[PDB]
Amino acid sequence: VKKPELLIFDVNETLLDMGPLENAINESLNSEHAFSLWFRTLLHYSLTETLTGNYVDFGTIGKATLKMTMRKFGKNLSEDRLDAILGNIKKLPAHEDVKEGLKMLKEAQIKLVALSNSNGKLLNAQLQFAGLADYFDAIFSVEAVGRYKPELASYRAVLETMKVPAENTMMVAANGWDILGAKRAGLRTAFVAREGHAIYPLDGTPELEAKTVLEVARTLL
Amino acid sequence: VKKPELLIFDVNETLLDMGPLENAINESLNSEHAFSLWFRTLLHYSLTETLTGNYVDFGTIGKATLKMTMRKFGKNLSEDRLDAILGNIKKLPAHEDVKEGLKMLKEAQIKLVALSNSNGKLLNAQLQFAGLADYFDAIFSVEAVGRYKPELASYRAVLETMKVPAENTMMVAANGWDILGAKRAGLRTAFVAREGHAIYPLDGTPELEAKTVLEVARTLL
Repeated sequence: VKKPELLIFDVNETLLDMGPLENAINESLNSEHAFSLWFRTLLHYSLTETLTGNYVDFGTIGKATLKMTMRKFGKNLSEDRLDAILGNIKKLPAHEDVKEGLKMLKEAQIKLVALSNSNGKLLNAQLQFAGLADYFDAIFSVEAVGRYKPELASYRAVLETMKVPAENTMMVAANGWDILGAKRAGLRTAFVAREGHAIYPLDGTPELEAKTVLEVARTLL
Repeated sequence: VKKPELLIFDVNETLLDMGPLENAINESLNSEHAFSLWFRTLLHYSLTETLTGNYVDFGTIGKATLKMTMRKFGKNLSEDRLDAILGNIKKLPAHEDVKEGLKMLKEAQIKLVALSNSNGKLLNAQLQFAGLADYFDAIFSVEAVGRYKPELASYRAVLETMKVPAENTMMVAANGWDILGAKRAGLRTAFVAREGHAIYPLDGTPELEAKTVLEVARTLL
């Protein structure tokens, strides 16, 4: 297996453990499925904004979709409490396997960049809290392209900025849709089979599948 | 209020009761939230397909996204089972208020059209079964425009075809994103406040809010 010159990592879920946010939403709305439905609504409306020719920072869409989601569960939380629950987006620790995996990949002289739906400032706060900022040569926000993943221009902007062609770049994501987008932008793909995440069965099969970022690092080395 | 020259109706929720499909899924996966998560996942991947320069018929994405969703509820349904559950999409009855609402509007000499994410064949089958086909002068599928709602091109393709200007056309939809889409394409919006549907808080407020299609028809007349 040929080594990629450049690795692009999804941040939310792929690298960051959503637990603190997932638990805060699930227990405030009194359901294990509350977080899943909200996040999928957030991702849906993020793609709605892009297809309607508009951009809204991820945090803002998050708050709007959380207000919509809380009503389906019969709850009506105060704005103080919504802000407190969302605040957990900035306090997501790294998955236990990521730091070893990244250390291994950076040591093998592979360029490591992040590409997140989070706006520039949120992405910085997220990676500083988890202590992952120093592993990456560059951190790309969709603010820095105007359009949410998995729009093809998001991946291609990272390629042309890092001066690495598509065929020498591998996308690392825990999201079927992020695999699908990268794959259609010409990139190699590594799916991180984190709990409660599936491969998109309609031509969304990645080049590699592994259970942790460490496992992805090992398979490439 | 001004009487619109053209009314565009969302089909899958605004007119058709999802009951049979919602109950088939929630039973099979053993959760009252399984339908919500799956359908949101279906819509998410539909916009993912459009943003990655591809089209897949609505039925196919529904099956793929159901295989993804069932795993997240710890079930493993057989293909026979999946096809039986998904078969319900063709057997959705109209909401009680619809036929009376549509008749009232048709008598007022207002051009009525449907715009659905369902492919042409499926959309024809759905409206025949619900006995709603004869109420519409034309039925637009996203197949007949290449791109899923709420992409602005989908609504404008209806305006130009029906020879009606954007300001004389009103979109009727139970979906916050379908209101947002139509609003930003320059159309008038009527939100049908069906159970478990919210308005998108970020500039997604419609011109009219009513509870049934019948209530919409009464408000316009």
